[PDB]
Amino acid sequence: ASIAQARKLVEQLKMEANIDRIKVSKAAADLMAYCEAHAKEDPLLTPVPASENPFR
Amino acid sequence: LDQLRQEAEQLKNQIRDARKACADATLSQITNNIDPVGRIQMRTRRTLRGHLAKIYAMHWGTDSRLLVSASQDGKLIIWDSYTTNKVHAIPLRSSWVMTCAYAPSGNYVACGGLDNICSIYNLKTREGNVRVSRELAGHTGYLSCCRFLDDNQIVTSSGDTTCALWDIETGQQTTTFTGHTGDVMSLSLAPDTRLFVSGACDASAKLWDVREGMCRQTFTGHESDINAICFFPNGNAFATGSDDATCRLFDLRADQELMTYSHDNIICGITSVSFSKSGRLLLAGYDDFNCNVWDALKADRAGVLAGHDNRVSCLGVTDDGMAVATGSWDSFLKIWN
Amino acid sequence: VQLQESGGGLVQPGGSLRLSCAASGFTFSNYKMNWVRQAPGKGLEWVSDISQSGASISYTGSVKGRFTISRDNAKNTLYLQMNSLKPEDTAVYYCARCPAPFTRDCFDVTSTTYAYRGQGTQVTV
Amino acid sequence: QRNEEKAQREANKKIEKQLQKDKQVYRATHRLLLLGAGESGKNTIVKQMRISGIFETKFQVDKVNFHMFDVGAQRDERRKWIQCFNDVTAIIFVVASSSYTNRLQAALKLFDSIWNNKWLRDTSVILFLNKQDLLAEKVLAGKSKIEDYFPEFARYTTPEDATPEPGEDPRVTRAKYFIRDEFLRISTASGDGRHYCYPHFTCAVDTENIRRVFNDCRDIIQRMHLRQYELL
Amino acid sequence: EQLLFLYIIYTVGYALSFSALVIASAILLGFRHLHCTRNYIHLNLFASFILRALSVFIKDAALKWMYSYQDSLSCRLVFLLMQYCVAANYYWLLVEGVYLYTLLAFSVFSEQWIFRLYVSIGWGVPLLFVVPWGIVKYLYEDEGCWTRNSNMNYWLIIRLPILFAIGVNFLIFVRVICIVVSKLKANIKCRLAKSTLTLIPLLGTHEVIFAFIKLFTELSFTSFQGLMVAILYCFVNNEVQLEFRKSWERWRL
Repeated sequence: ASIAQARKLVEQLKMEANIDRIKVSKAAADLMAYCEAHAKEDPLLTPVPASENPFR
Repeated sequence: LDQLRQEAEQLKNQIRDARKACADATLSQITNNIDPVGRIQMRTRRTLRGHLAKIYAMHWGTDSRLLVSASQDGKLIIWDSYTTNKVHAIPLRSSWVMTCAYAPSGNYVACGGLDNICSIYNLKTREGNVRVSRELAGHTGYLSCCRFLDDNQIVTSSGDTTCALWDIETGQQTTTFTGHTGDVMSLSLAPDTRLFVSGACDASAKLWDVREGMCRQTFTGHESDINAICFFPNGNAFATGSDDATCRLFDLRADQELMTYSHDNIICGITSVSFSKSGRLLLAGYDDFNCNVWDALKADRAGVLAGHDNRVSCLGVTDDGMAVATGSWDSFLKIWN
Repeated sequence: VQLQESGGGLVQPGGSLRLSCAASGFTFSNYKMNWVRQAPGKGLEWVSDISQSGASISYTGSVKGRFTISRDNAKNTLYLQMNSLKPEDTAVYYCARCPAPFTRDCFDVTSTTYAYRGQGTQVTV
Repeated sequence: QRNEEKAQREANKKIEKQLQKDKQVYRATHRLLLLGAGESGKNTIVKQMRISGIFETKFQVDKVNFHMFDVGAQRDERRKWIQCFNDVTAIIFVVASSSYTNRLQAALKLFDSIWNNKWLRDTSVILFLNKQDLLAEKVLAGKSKIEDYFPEFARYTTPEDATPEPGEDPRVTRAKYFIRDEFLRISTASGDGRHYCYPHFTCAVDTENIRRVFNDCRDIIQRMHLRQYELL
Repeated sequence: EQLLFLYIIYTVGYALSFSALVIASAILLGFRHLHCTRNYIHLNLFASFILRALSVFIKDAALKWMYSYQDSLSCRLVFLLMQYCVAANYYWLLVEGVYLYTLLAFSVFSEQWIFRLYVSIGWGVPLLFVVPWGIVKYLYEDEGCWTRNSNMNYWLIIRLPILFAIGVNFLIFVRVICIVVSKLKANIKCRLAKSTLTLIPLLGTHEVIFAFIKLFTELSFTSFQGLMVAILYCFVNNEVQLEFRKSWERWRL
């Protein structure tokens, strides 16, 4: 029924409306911090010596 | 019934206003001072041959050594990337395979496609011959993806607008996720397996709770379908690709888009996405036969892994971050370092 | 993505009326455009479409020479013009859009559950 | 480690000796997709050749392996699951001429959408028109009224190449040929010789339906080969 | 002066054909993408041209050195080698023709087995009459570097099979052109003319057409046949051009 679908849509929108949110700048800072912390633990980010990479 | 429409549109306006209120600064502005990563000129280091037709999906292994690939000639091949030697060959019943997965315990591999069915194979059979273990049925449309949680739980997405969770031991469904107006084309378990996000063919990506069988949020901002998705390594964000030739990043807490990757010369659609181990890079496959590495914190392109003669249809990265891999409709894989 | 029709109403046979489609959420120029309507007891049927710049047009045969299709990319709006309406014109008119930009093909527009298709507006004769 | 390496080499040798055998069978088989509207008599054709999300039918013409896949249990959103068939020999496309709200316009738009698709600018397409007798009945009784849904059917002139079957009413032949040219007005724009369209007329229970597709597959393969040599 | 001018013509012709063939073979072997049975047969043809050019240059070099060994067996062996090179080249042109005819015959075929059979019929078969000719000449006319033509009963052995192969190539040319004309008609003069010109160098049907001026045409053109085969199927080919464009675009990074 169209009424049932509309009611479900309204209920879902209401449920999503009551959602905790945080400042976007906080998310950007968190991502930057994570990227900086592991900046030295990704060979693709910085090539490793040929003795280490098994695909020499 | 109209009053329901007015209520829905008012709720949409409220959510949009809340998202705007939570929007004070952009990711680029916050990361406007970070150093550029420079030119990333990778180079092939292997090449695996043996697939007769186009490779449509591949998955890694938890040890970062083995991997499994699927082609539309009806074939699953498990390569040892170090020595490039075929370990197993499996003749599929349904030649139209559209996905594949590698169990975390390295004992099982699953696949599915236009037959609606998901099949489970056992790698460590007593006799050593790989045979079908359990067949999961219950969807009413091609299966667009699948992933493992453990040796007993498997989560699957389909072209019927519903994601389903299964108990492999019994073969019965345990949950059913619903709410997408379009086909779901991918999904990706969270690092801790608490949540999983799927993007569908309506420009909307929906975040779920794996236990309660309910929805949690809904992200929009794309102009067309969404073909790829993946969690950022920390689990607090994810990115996707759409046919509008753009890639975007959405933060779960922010409930809104953080940044968009686009360039004028790019007028084709993305088909795959993946992050690096450190989360400072972002790859993506285009139908122009070129991959591309986007600086996540700068949105500027940092390289290109040219070398495929046809559409890039899959991609992957090892857990340890040693070796990328890619398949393509040319029927060849390529390991990149 | 949003497609909201407006400008409908009631008109006696042989009259005239203009339909205005207001769109937002995407760059209008890059996308083809369509008009589709559904009548009681029948599934959706196609009517007309217009190219990106309007250089190419086409109509369903039964409507040829009666209506007119025009798009104002500068105002991201679409138009349909009504003249000499017969009794069979009673139906709702959906303002549609193709899935992918820059492409010549257009799939699924007349589908039962197309995603980028407005709610439609009613014209009665 | 030497023994393990030798065992791995032996396993790889066996796997490759099996894959070489497999490569010899996948090259001697043709993959054909069998499209067709719901009320197009599509299944009647399949029932003739034979005598879940996909139904597979295998047959052979003059010791040539054919692979025909029938779609089913899929939603009517085609623009994604259709790309899987960009590597097929030819996509059969059954239609009903008596379709003329009016399914014929829908078939026209769908065929145009297939034709102008990027992943399929190299996938040839066959064309059938499977409601010929129904069209003849609808035009004989005066119920055709094709002019109403097409402002240019009474001003059409029969082509000089008509080779009518016995007992064909000139009006019937003119109409049935008029239906064909509507689609061929599309299959001759932006063609560029990379892929082609093969119009035909056939009843739903015609035995020759296998022969026509066999011959068209032969022609497609020959044309592709000659285009590899730059002979065309 | 006629002999001098004929020499001047076909020496330069063979030199240019060899210079084009070396580059064509290098390009074909370079890109791994182009590896397919057709390109393997083409490469074998290129090798045959290279060997023929080398042999016809060694003949000139030996004549220059002796006129700047006659009684020795080495001269006879060199002559035999030249004859073998010629026969092998003609049969490899026949191989090209037969492969095209088989591909347009629309029949199933085992890839590896058929390729080995083609390699055998290409390089091996010429030994089945060259060796008989050599043994007969050694037994009965072992003198004058085997360059004399005392009896035609010994010349016919070499002569006939080449005529057979060229006739077969002419038949294949006829069939291919007939089918191309049918395809053109089913869906024109300039197109058929171009499609008929490009197919002569590969199949080498020119011999039947022609067989001072006669020598001029046969010598002048054939020395240039190698060059044209390289251009049509290595350089002007659309696949090779687009491969070059893509490779250059990649190297621009």
